[PDB]
Amino acid sequence: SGAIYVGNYRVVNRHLATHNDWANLVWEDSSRDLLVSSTTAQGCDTIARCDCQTGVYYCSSRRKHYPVSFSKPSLIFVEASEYYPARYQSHLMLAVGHSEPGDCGGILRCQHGVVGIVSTGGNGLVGFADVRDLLWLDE
Ligand SMILES: COc1ncccc1CC(=O)N1CCC[C@H](C(N)=O)C1
Ligand SMILES: [Zn+2]
Repeated sequence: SGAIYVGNYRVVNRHLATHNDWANLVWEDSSRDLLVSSTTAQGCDTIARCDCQTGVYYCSSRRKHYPVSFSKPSLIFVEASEYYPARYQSHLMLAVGHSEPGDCGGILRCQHGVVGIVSTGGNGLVGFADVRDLLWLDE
């Protein structure tokens, strides 16, 4: 699990969104596994506005942060699950590293800020949903 808190916005994995997230829906994209909901309290996470291909992610299944090299956001084929049938997920970045389903929501960060959140895994590859192109999260 895990979310990004910025301004009056909360960003979560779309497959993990709650009834309160859907009741205060701002934007959601199934193709991206992303959902943004509105909040009463103000968030203070910083979003990165860059094209860094290195960073650090939080892995709840090991209680560890890991440095990773990751690909640029792209259309990557994602196997079927209880949440989605087999599809291409857009704005996806892959890295060689450990992940388990419950690690979805863990933040990926560079020197500039929050890059995205864990959203896929398997075969020793972890996939992160990019958020750097969502310029509106800051206004
Ligand atoms: C980080 O997740 C994993 N890591 C290792 C093994 C397995 C996983 C689970 C995983 O990839 N997904 C399940 C939940 C929805 C996902 C999606 N965006 O379509 C796919
Ligand atoms: Zn950066």
